[PDB]
Amino acid sequence: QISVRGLAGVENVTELKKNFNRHLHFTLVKDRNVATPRDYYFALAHTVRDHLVGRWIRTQQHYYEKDPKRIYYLSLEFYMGRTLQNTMVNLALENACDEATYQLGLDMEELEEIEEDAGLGNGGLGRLAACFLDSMATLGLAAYGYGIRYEFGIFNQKICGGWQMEEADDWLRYGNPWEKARPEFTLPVHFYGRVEHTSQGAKWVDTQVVLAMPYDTPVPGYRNNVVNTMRLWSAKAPNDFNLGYIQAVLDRNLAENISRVLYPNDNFFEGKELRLKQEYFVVAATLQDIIRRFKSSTNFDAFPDKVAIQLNDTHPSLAIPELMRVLVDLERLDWDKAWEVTVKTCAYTNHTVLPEALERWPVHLLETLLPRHLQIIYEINQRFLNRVAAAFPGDVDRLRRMSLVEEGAVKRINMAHLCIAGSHAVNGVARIHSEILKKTIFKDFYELEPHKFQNKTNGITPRRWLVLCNPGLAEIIAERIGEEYISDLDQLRKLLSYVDDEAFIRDVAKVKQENKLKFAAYLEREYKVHINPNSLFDVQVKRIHEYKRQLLNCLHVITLYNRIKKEPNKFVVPRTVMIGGKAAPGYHMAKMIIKLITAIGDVVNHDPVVGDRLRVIFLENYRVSLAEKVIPAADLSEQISTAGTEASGTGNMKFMLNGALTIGTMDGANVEMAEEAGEENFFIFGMRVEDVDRLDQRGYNAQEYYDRIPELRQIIEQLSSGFFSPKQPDLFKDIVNMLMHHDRFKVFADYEEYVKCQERVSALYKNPREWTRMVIRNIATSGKFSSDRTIAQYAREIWGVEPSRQRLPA
Amino acid sequence: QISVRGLAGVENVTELKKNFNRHLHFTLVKDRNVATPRDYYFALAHTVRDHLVGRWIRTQQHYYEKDPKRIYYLSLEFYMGRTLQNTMVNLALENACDEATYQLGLDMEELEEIEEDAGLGNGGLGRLAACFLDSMATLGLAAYGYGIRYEFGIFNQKICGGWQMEEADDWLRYGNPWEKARPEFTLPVHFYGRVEHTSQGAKWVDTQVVLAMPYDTPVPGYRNNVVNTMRLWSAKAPNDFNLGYIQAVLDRNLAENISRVLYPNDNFFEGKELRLKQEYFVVAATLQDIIRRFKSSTNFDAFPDKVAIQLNDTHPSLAIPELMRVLVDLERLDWDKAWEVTVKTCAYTNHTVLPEALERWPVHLLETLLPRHLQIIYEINQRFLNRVAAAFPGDVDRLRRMSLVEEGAVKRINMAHLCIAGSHAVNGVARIHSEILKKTIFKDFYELEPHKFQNKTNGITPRRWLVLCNPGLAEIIAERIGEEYISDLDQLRKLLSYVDDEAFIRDVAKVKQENKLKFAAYLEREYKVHINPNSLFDVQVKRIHEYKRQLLNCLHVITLYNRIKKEPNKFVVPRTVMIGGKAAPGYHMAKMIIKLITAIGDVVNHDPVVGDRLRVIFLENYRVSLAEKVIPAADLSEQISTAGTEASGTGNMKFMLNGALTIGTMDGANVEMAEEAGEENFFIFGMRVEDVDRLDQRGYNAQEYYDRIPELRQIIEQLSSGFFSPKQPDLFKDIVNMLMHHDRFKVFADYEEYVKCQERVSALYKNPREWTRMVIRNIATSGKFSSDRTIAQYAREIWGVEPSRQRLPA
Ligand SMILES: OC[C@H]1O[C@@H](NC(=S)N/N=C/c2cccc(Br)c2)[C@H](O)[C@@H](O)[C@@H]1O
Ligand SMILES: OC[C@H]1O[C@@H](NC(=S)N/N=C/c2cccc(Br)c2)[C@H](O)[C@@H](O)[C@@H]1O
Ligand SMILES: OC[C@H]1O[C@@H](NC(=S)N/N=C/c2cccc(Br)c2)[C@H](O)[C@@H](O)[C@@H]1O
Ligand SMILES: OC[C@H]1O[C@@H](NC(=S)N/N=C/c2cccc(Br)c2)[C@H](O)[C@@H](O)[C@@H]1O
Repeated sequence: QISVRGLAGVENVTELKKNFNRHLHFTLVKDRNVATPRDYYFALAHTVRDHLVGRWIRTQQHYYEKDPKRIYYLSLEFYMGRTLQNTMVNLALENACDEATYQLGLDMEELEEIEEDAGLGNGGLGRLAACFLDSMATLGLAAYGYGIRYEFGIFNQKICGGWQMEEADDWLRYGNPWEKARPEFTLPVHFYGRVEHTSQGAKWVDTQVVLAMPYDTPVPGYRNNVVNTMRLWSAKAPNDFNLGYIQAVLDRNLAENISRVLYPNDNFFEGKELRLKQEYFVVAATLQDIIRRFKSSTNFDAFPDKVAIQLNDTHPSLAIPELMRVLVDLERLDWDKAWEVTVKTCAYTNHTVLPEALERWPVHLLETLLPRHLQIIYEINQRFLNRVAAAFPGDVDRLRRMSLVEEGAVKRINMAHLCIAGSHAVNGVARIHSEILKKTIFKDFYELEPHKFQNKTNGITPRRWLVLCNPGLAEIIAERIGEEYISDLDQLRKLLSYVDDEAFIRDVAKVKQENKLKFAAYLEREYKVHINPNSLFDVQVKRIHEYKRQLLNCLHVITLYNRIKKEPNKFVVPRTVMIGGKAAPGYHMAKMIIKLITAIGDVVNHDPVVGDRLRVIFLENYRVSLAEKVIPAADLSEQISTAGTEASGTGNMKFMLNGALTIGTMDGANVEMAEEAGEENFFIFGMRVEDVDRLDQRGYNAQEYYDRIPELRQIIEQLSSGFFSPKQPDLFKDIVNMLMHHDRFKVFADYEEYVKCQERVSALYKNPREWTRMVIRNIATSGKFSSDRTIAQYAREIWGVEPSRQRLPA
Repeated sequence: QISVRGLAGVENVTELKKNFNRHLHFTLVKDRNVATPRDYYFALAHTVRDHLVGRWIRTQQHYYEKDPKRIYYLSLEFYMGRTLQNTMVNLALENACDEATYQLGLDMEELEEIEEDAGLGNGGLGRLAACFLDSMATLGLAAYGYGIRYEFGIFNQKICGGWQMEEADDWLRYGNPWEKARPEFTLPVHFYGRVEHTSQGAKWVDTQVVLAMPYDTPVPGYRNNVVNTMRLWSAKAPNDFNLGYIQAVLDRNLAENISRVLYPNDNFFEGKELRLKQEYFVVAATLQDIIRRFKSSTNFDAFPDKVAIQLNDTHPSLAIPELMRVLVDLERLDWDKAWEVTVKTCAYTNHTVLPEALERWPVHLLETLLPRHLQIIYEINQRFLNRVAAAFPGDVDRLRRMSLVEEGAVKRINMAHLCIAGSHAVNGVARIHSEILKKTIFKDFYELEPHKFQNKTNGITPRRWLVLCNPGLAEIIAERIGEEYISDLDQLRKLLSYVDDEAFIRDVAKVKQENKLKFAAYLEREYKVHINPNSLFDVQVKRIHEYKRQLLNCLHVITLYNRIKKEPNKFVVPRTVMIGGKAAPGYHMAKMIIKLITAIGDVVNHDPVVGDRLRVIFLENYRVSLAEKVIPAADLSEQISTAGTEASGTGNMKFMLNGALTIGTMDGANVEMAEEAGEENFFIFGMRVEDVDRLDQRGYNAQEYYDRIPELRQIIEQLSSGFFSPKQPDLFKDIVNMLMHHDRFKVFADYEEYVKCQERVSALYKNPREWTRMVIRNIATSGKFSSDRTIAQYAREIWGVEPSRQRLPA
């Protein structure tokens, strides 16, 4: 059908058809009379993955032969989504499989909807890891993703009576064709026990053993025949475990609970023992695998030349004392040499500045669970603090501020301080975020070691986030500038010379309209909801948090509603306002916000006077597969975090690439996006970081805004009186209370300027040609935000390796 | 190499080789440089199972077309063992695969040793189910085995310091190639709740739901292209289960524990709730599957013409009230019609007379777990007791004796009484066992309904138990009489005309010697134990129980030892005495017996005066795969249960078929074996059932034997004084106490006659030619004990179906 999806040759289609039927028969044990769509999906999945094996075996063979420096990306989250379409794309098989399935009498898109998301992450941090793996393979890097194979990923969100309900994400129910169990590489991990001191150093004894069983998943590069590995560990009890008899067998569950479920808290910290076990489990198993592979290349001086370990936030921070443990206790290196090796091997990426999101483990937990690691941490702290003392003599408060050990009610280890001490590089994820680290939360560490601190602005993969999810847009671009931009996104700049091209303008606008039509149909079919596809699609999708200010969006929505009821026969640009995202199960306020959104929809969507001019939809169960649908259909991207709170954002980049305009604050990567497109092509509003600081010194008084803005006053009184909750009049008292008295994120302070800026959006949308030309200027400048650029920067400035766009032989 | 293993054609070997390499590459993701023997086994397993698919799909297709009466064999145990070699045999692929693997540079026998036993049973009852499935497929019956997919089967037995240790049998660790998950046929099973009465009958409400997920395993007939199904249910939690959040996900384990582990008690009863849940789980899921299949053929009158349900002991006895429940409550049939349907559908096989092995469930358990089923049981009891009252007016004690409800300390349901009431046929498993049922434990029921009571003498499959495990013997037989006996074992009679054939005698004796050489080498290699292959192989293998009298064997061993120390320079026929079997984890006495055996070995095997004339070996971890090795190597089969206690035995039949002679009592199937071979060709000793009865009336006094047999006295005093336990002098006080004062099984009463009869064994073994001629007379008469005969009798006399040896098209 379309060019970018590859060739549909005669021998290929024929071969795919026969292998499809082979798998349906031999692998699935079905015939065409009993098979359901699910069987058909599986036959296809097996037919496609067969094409990976040769490339996978020789890629791994190649790294053994050439022995390059290895990159290990350690994360507790890999938010992969679906794998079938992504594999076809990177292997140039999409059109061939479309044809083969068509000829078999099947619709391939229908089959793709059957695959479950691999939802092994929460949000931005997890999806970043997924985009990164794709870019690392596309760039020919010898990279491995290491993590945990959670039996249950992020929960499926059901909305019941306007309230979020959680249900288990049993994603392995039907089996996962995209994994290969490797029980032969099972490794032991130790917990509890005690430390014995002898003539020849410390020994960790009387431990409980849990087994780590690896599952390998292939990561194909873009049309370069490179297939990298993501290795996920699963927890297994050893066979003498607890070994009245029945109970001993049943208690095996305890050990295997380590890998059972993903913790659904993002940007918040909970000191639970099970979570600490997960963190150590992944670190301990991964490091033995690393060392094993290194020895199969005595001399650990060369270790940092052959190994890089990237820590995705502080979650795998135990890698630092664990590497020390192995080097000191098991390999018998002296402390100083072990430490030199550790520091040069490790690097740390920070993903937030929110205080409550920082990991500070109680000392008594580490004491019981990991007694040797606590000892090593104390020793690291001592030697680090002596360095501080020597650089800043007499500065006693600096010493307590920089200590890895935090004194107080309970003693805690600050895992972020550990990471900075034990890494040769520390980076933030957007320029403003990286500067904030140097100036505020890690100021003391920056003064001690300025050379460690870097920026690596986030990116998204243009394969999943353009080619895969928006084929129409990828095709009209390809027609004009060719296909090379897919793995070199800077080439999109060449589209600037098409901003006055009338055919292109018409094509860009047509692609959007078709995406909107397709999505409006999806909503009617799978969710029985009616929307006007002519309206402006105003979308905010991301995890529910107070700092992301879904509430500010709510206030705007209520303003438009109130203005309509005021002047019903006045003209307004119609909108479909879509908000989606999951709330963390214990986050009460976030759950109330979801309830508010649905409650506004109940009033707005059934007011006859409004008509189809305003619609408020809550998008249930937001996740990667839903993002791939809603993002290409959006006109307006809401990126309205309070300045200084969103480290980067990546959602923002997805919308930019897919032809939506952005309303947002000067926060995280928004700053760099506006800088790339030109501020005139962006809807910037609200306080900058400096304005926020000024307001804090002075003291934020919400009352002041309530007193001076009558439209804001009206909204508050409607919330309070029960306008949006007639049966439960005081349902939203908590939200009003928080807004009026306890608002950390200054919702009222940006209200006026936000509503105003939203009027300017409406104004531009009235002029289709001028809307579309600004869109073209956004897409054309989105090249910087490809994760290929990000990864090339990591490679050169942190890991010390050269990316390569060269093909491996097929 | 040998004829019975099929043809090794040029196109077959070539095709097998290429499919092997395809699987190693595409399925296992390996090349020949990284593959281990385990990978090679898996490539082979996949290559072989590919040959089943076509036959499996068309067999099942055929039953849908022709719609024959369906047989459902319900068991909580299926002791399958290994599957690779059995599949090759039934598909005539053995020689072809041997050649293909040889040419690939691999030894197939080495690869076969890699497969784990499917140990989903305890002993005789579980192995009977496995032999039965094989015979049902070989005989063209539309039969299904239904059971539970235990995650952990029977434990692996380790011997430590002479003591049994148990470890988890993690048989699914590397994955099972012989199963196909069928998550699309998942069914709900209900527990707990309460009964509501309405205008339109009772309703079972407020239940907890557990999901049952089926796994299908293929059961290939012998060279007839028939492939039947064994469907095993796995327990899964529903997705809203318990749905703080983390714990709700972790508590899913509770539901899934239902299918976690096989209960390791045989011939003993433990009233544990988890065991009751297993029994209902398999029954409830199986019956919905049965009814579903029946409706896909309103009119339940035809139900018994299209369905037979065989209950393997009382473990799936809940099928009776469950069928009633569905018919009465859900389909709205009247009680009397529902009951008529139930009775004509069900049949019950009894496997023991030991009182402590009978299932008697406390009423309060059924009350809480299955409230509706208790109600139905009471109603069944009432209507049954009215029938008894009417047939035997005024006989009030008969009424309490026959009641399904047992009064006392706790009220119990006698599940055996339930089975007899709700089945059209009740059968024992050997002629003497079936007579004992009619005369003693079920006498009252036999008087009420004599027509229900039948015999079905047990059998063993000659495929696994001759062709597979003893190819050498199968070949020398085939040379003389052809191959047709494999599926018609009565043909072995033709061997009688070869009893004076000098070539045959030499061949029979040679096969045995090679089996003994092979096994003696196995012991040295895998267990570092040295034995003389020239000695008589005296073997007792079976689960450890007091009724099986491993202790009597022990006493004989000690007698031989003491006689040697008495007259060291006298000649005695050398023996290797091998005893093996697992003890139930909570059975203290059985564990002491194992300890005794090893303790005798410690003394005997290191006495220089004994030399290699006497050796006592405990065979660790006895199981199906070990049986396939030790049985063809045995000269003497020990079948020495106290008369009236072993319902049938099947081990006995295995030894008969493979060229060992039998020392045993007139118990279970021994009676019929001796009858077939002629009593002169059997070593019969000891009390018959009648003698046991006489002794009980009189009162068994062990002291009397101790007083009058000096050799017995010596043994007891050695046990007591600490001769066999120097460091722990009183270690065996319990055993001596039990023998002297509390022996239910009258070990002393058979001692004299046993020792005497053992002298006669030694005498015959001194004459190789005459030993071998008697052996030939045993093998030649073992035809009756094929499970093909047993199953044909079930088919005609219970199920009402005709067996067929006709081939399905290939
Ligand atoms: O879903 C069924 C099962 O599939 C198995 N895969 C097996 S046998 N071969 N894969 C081969 C293969 C080939 C290419 C790519 C990948 Br990616 C895997 C996995 O080991 C199981 O964990 C899984 O449950
Ligand atoms: O860099 C990628 C993205 O990372 C996100 N960080 C996230 S999801 N941290 N989660 C932290 C977290 C997760 C689980 C538990 C705990 Br305790 C903290 C940032 O908020 C985005 O601005 C950024 O674009
Ligand atoms: O061991 C790996 C996995 O294999 C799978 N088998 C699959 S995908 N095809 N089988 C096809 C097939 C064909 C012929 C016979 C049989 Br018998 C199965 C099972 O569903 C899993 O439970 C198991 O863990
Ligand atoms: O018919 C086959 C064989 O069956 C055996 N019965 C067995 S294993 N019953 N197990 C009963 C049992 C099992 C588990 C729990 C409980 Br509570 C009882 C007989 O003992 C043999 O004589 C006979 O040859």
